[PDB]
Amino acid sequence: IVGGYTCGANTVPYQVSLNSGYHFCGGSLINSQWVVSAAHCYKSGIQVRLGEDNINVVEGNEQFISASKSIVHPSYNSNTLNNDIMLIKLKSAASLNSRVASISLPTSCASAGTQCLISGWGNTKSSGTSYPDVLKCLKAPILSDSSCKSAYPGQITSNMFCAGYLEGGKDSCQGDSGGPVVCSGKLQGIVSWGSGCAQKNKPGVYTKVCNYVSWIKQTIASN
Ligand SMILES: NCCCc1ccccc1
Ligand SMILES: [Ca+2]
Repeated sequence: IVGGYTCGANTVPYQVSLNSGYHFCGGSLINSQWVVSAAHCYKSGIQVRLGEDNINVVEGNEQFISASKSIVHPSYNSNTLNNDIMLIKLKSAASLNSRVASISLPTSCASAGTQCLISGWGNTKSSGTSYPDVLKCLKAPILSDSSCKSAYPGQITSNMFCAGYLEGGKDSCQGDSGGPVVCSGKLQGIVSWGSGCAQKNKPGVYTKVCNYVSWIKQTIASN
């Protein structure tokens, strides 16, 4: 996250870190046994790390649970990033409390102008690199679909939205991938892609989760 603030330990209790020997992607807990992330975060051998603030320090609220199954969206296209969403089932159910808590799925798509919280452990610099060890947070509005299509000509599908600031300085970034965009207490987006980070007229692009709610519900009902 570029131009954000330190969230505070366990103040984003649905935030997960996907670890394969190192943090590589964020994610969101949607019930005690399922995580949703970006399909471009797909990998074999994922351990899901819950209750995290400092990812390099064991601080006492963590639950490390291995993944038993990953399901990438059946129409994921890695070239266009259309349908960049994946579900991960945990081997055992997480233990839920004020510090590890699931986030609700939306019943409605969020509108342009809605303020949201984006969070993750990704890079904090737009030019160059510095990875935080603690969770960073950013408040950003959902941008109108016309300004989103004007920033990314011929690349925005109906399964994507832009969020952020057309004049740059504040944005999600590498390592924030698969992490949450929560608006009014509902998961609305997944950190998906963008042209660099915090660049002028190149805002973050996010997978539009309200389009996927019935695929998520069906898939967790049968797996
Ligand atoms: N410009 C938006 C943030 C771009 C970023 C998100 C996810 C992965 C890599 C970069
Ligand atoms: Ca830790």
